[PDB]
Amino acid sequence: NLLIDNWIPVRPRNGGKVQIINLQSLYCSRDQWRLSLPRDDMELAALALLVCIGQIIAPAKDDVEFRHRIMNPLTEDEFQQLIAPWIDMFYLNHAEHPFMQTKGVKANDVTPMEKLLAGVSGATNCAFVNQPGQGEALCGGCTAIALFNQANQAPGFGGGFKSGLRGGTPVTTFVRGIDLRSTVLLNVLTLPRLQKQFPTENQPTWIKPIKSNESIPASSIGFVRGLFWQPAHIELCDPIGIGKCS
RNA sequence: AUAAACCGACGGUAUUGUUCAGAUCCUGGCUUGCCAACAGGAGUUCCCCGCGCCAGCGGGG
Repeated sequence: NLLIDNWIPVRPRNGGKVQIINLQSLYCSRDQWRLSLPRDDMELAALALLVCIGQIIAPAKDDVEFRHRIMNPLTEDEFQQLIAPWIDMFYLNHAEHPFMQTKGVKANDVTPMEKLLAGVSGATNCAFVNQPGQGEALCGGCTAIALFNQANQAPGFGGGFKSGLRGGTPVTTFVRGIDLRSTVLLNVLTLPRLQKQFPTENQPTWIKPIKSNESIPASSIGFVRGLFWQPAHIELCDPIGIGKCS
């Protein structure tokens, strides 16, 4: 679960070794973190995920509170309160509503993980210029990040596959902070602006599925359904045991 | 053994056809190259040779 267990790849703001923390450790400490992945595009995909998460779990009621939470980390009790009604929507492996997935996908073959690795494959020259086996075994964090990247920044897999709400390959622009905690909070719209931004079906595509060949008025989409939009029918396979993430 | 390694930008293709540079036109007038002068001096020629009066005369290279 993205709200509970460790999955966030960080290292100290000016420190060294990578450690995998959880959302609570990020929101409830004056520790300075910065995202750390081998790819800048995945670091951005991760931040986008974090921001979209913090957008639904803790919009400030006003600018006064907005400035307060930035300078002051929440307490673990406040955090648990806020994440409580959302735990149900952030499960990777889940019975009826897997995170950004769709149970019951009819496919003759199993798609390799490289197809979510945005650029490792996609062109006829990729197999010649890129290193093989980058997607043989992806950890939980990278998998979610990759899924979120495909739905937002990357183009569709091919014919019959749709792209995100902003279209194919949009430019994402976030306000930069001093550390990871501040940056995430800095990009969360306060409740008033949130209402002015979105004046609907406010349930995800993996809980309230999209109907085939249906026409959807853009105004009929809730902000959480849109932020976590999944234009593609994707279903993860059963994972494997302990080892290095490729 | 380095965003490295392995690794063609490739294949075909007339720039062609036409066209006086042409008519007229002194380079022209003047102007010593000039003064002096034995082609004479100087016997080296290195050999072989034959005949002398020892001075010098000959034939071969």
